[PDB]
Amino acid sequence: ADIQTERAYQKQPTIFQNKKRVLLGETGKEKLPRYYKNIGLGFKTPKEAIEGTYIDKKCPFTGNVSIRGRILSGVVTKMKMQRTIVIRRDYLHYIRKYNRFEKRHKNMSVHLSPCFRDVQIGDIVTVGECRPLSKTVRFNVLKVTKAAGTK
Amino acid sequence: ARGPKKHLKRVAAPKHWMLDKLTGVFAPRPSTGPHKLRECLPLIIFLRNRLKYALTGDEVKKICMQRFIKIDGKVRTDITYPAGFMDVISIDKTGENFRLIYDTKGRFAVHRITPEEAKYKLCKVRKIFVGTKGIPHLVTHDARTIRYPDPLIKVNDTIQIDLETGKITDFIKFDTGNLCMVTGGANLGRIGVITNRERHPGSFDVVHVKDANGNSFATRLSNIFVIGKGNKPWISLPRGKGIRLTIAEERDKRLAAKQSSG
Amino acid sequence: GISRDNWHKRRKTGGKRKPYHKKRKYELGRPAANTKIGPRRIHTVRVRGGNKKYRALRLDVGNFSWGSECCTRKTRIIDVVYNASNNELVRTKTLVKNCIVLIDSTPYRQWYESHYALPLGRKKGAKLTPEEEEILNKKRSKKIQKKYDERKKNAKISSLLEEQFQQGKLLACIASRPGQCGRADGYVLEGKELEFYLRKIKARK
Amino acid sequence: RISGGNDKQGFPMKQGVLTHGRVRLLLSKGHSCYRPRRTGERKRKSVRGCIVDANLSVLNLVIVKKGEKDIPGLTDTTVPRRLGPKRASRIRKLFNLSKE
Amino acid sequence: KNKEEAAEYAKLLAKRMKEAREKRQEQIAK
RNA sequence: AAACUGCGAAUGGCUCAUUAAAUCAGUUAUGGUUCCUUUGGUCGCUCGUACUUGGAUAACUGUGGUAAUUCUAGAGCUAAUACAUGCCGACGGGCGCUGACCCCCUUCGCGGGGGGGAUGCGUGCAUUUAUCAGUGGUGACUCUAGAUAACCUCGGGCCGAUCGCACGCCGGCGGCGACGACCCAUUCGAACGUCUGCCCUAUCAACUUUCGAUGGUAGUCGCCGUGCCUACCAUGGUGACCACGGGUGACGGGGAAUCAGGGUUCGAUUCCGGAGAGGGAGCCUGAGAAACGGCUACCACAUCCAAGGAAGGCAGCAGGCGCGCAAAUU
RNA sequence: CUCUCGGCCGAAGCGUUUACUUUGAAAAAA
Ligand SMILES: [Mg+2]
Ligand SMILES: [Mg+2]
Ligand SMILES: [Mg+2]
Ligand SMILES: [Mg+2]
Ligand SMILES: [Mg+2]
Ligand SMILES: [Mg+2]
Ligand SMILES: [Mg+2]
Ligand SMILES: [Mg+2]
Ligand SMILES: [Mg+2]
Ligand SMILES: [Mg+2]
Ligand SMILES: [Mg+2]
Ligand SMILES: [Mg+2]
Ligand SMILES: [Mg+2]
Ligand SMILES: [Mg+2]
Ligand SMILES: [Mg+2]
Ligand SMILES: [Mg+2]
Ligand SMILES: [Mg+2]
Ligand SMILES: [Mg+2]
Ligand SMILES: [Mg+2]
Ligand SMILES: [Mg+2]
Ligand SMILES: [Mg+2]
Ligand SMILES: [Mg+2]
Ligand SMILES: [Mg+2]
Ligand SMILES: [Mg+2]
Ligand SMILES: [Mg+2]
Repeated sequence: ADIQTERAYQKQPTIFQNKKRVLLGETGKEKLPRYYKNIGLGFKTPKEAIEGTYIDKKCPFTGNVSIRGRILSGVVTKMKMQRTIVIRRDYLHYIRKYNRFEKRHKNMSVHLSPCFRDVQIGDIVTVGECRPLSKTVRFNVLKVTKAAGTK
Repeated sequence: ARGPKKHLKRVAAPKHWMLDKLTGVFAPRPSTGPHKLRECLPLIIFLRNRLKYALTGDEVKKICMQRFIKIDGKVRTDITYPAGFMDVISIDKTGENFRLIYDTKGRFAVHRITPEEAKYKLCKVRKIFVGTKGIPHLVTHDARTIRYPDPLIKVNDTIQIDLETGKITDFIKFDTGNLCMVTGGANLGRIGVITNRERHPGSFDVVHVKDANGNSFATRLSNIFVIGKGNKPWISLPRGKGIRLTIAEERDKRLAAKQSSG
Repeated sequence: GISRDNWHKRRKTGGKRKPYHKKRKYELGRPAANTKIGPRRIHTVRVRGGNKKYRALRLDVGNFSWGSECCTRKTRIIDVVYNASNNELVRTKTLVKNCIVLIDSTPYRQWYESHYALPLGRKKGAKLTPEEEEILNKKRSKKIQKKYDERKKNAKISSLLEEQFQQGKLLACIASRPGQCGRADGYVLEGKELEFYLRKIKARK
Repeated sequence: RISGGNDKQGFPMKQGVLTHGRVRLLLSKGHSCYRPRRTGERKRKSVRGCIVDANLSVLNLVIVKKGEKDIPGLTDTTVPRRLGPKRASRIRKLFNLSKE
Repeated sequence: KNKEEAAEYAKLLAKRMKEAREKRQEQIAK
């Protein structure tokens, strides 16, 4: 998978990839070291992020983002943007005059890392709050759980 | 509102000052200082409302401008100086020393201390950071930074500071079984032994504390102040020994005192 | 004047937002510092909090780092050859962050010839005028010559950098923000980044 | 030396304005013909240009060299230069004093 | 003041590291 | 007295026009920023005339101009914690690099190994970039500290040319203070965000996107995170769970009236938050205004005028007019 | 609820997730 598709050169800023190498240690390529971080709160780092090659500065595991504040869950409704998806959060709002609830929802645009592959319309995503990534995106997908009847 | 605010409405002042409603529109508005505005006792309130040494604000100013009041061993001529928890107020002309200790009902009590005990104080540690060629630094709840602290001293611990020099003399580690006072919230002013601390990563930690009478109560970690090692406090406690009476037993005690009076 | 507020923008649903206050001073913006190549001209800006931003209008000198050799030197900025954002920036020779620039290679060649005692970027005429013959061959004690011979075993430069040294100009990336700090610093391109930008530059023309 | 003046309506003459008439300038602190009332204030004020013409009330001139005759009440008297030097260095310079 | 504080902290740090090393030795013994 | 310098004038007071997920409320975040002041730390850590430097200007003294203003000009002096300039000292060195040379060792020897070293460049904390290793910390740093190569803006960063009171000791050393200062922390904040919550209306059902609408990459600008703006890409984003549009005799809350229980209505109004200073817009200074008892314009009103010009902003306290059913003392 | 760690307990998960109910904390003054 070629990772150079923009006008600029895509690269993890922390990793230095031009270290001098003698010809005796030139067994193909050096297998460019991968930068990854362990986000806390008991979330495992996907093996894809560790062993991947994608460049994503908004990735919670390989990019420059900090998970802080609220951790929420939603259902994936649309995946038509690049590296970001639209999830749906449903809830019941109480009305005190009638002592009864009404069904409400709100969509949320959340950044989805390339480390989560095979995400389908319908699965559950645990997202975590971060700094503003775009005009409307303030959350990053931290965990993906499949639907109840997946193959 | 452009720029900082300089006034404080009397009804908007913190309730533990015990300010009335009809004396004026405004309140003393504590100056910026080592203690937060909501958690301090301005010098004027203590010197006029509490001790009744002065009748008006001008008399408080006249008292302070003769350099009679010392807060933690230093002369303070600012009448709105924020004096807060564990501060030592010394008046040598009349020869008394007070320590600002929360009462059981969450108010700064007039607590007189001996001059031997007025030479030190206890400070909670807020953070530890290394700077400037690998020199460690401690920051206390009193906004004083101390370089070269003991490597064992960690956050949420308590250090005994010699007021004359400003150096650490000993410390208490934050651990279960150590005596503590609650410095904020519903249980403010209560004294008890730490029983258990539950950690919630990314959120606030809750500390459970058991009184000397067997009562238990929870607080947030930021509301806990280690007072003594084990059951013995390192300072003198106010007349109420940190235990909270319910309104029923308070009424019974008041009635017994009334009956025994005369 | 120039504003950076979020309330003049439409809502995520596409509806218009009616402003509830007029433009505030803390939302201001300022005209761009289209830094050019030329004799140094830098203006200072008094910014929020009373601090200072340095607004570089003209620059001709930068501090660039050869990462593989860890050799940082102050060199002369020559030309702008690539810009990933706009082509008019290359056309007008504007120094911004991440712009590809040609920097003079003389200090790096001097450091290489003084540290490895091996020629770099030299033609085959072999002039080697004095004080360069000395810096390249010299006479040294057995220990010093042994140390230099030990160095020579791991002194091999990539062919692309060797070609650039022959030309006298290296490709570098600007990692600083000239319009904010008044400085055009960066690093000498090498490795796969150098190949990528060489291919991009060739395809651009 | 033509030192300055006022026009037929009292407006002062500025130095850098190359006009025969009057203009309006946004004057700031450090400008002639303006005394700011608060810090950072600038005011738009009318100023007469620097070129001398017939439409002037008064022209301020300074004698830079003296001829052979003496003007009756202009070149005969003297002023006893009140408020002599105050800084020690200026006193030393005035009286050619050494360091000792 | 700087020199005296540095010397005193060097002594205290030496003592603290010695105690930590002794505890590590006790752990490695078990 | 005056005048220069410094500080404040960004609080307070008034009003409720605008404003319909906006404001505001509760809850969280800044590991994404700024912060005068108070408080504590730091302030011989830097190897490079001082027993004290320079030029002005005001007050003041004198000549004035204009019908007119808290308008100002020319001339003669003279100050600084205003403007600038600029050392000594600690200072002996240490530490990186350099490496003329010298010594020991082994090896016949070569050669290898180990030392001492003259001469040169650099050096501290802030700034900008790159690289290396992994004191203290966090749920999580690309955090803190460390090492290295350099940089360090003429519109310059710190490294005291300042004042007062007591006076002393041994020929030099000194105790209290006050001002000032880069940086860190603290206090007072502020500014953006997270989550949930608002009245009527479908005789408003599709809206946004060619002039950013939604997202990606690189940058610009900004105190910073961000379509905030630009270039190039992708075609997205919201909606009968009511989007979008319209209306409101809509500033939002704490609260108020009534009330068996449930509710209905009110909240311009003294506390908190927001907005505005006739309407828009643009700025200076400042730590903090897009400030109006600051300035610059245009629009609407309007004052003095010698007709050339000058000066405005009571939704501050009184008070007047007008409007009205409707509201107090110059 | 149990298998592992530290001094029978303290720790660790996770029992599918909740809604609900009870408690605790944090919640301006008026
Ligand atoms: Mg106000
Ligand atoms: Mg937290
Ligand atoms: Mg600053
Ligand atoms: Mg003044
Ligand atoms: Mg002040
Ligand atoms: Mg001010
Ligand atoms: Mg200070
Ligand atoms: Mg003069
Ligand atoms: Mg960006
Ligand atoms: Mg973008
Ligand atoms: Mg565009
Ligand atoms: Mg209205
Ligand atoms: Mg309402
Ligand atoms: Mg109201
Ligand atoms: Mg109204
Ligand atoms: Mg209000
Ligand atoms: Mg305003
Ligand atoms: Mg009006
Ligand atoms: Mg305005
Ligand atoms: Mg007014
Ligand atoms: Mg005002
Ligand atoms: Mg009025
Ligand atoms: Mg009438
Ligand atoms: Mg009436
Ligand atoms: Mg209440």
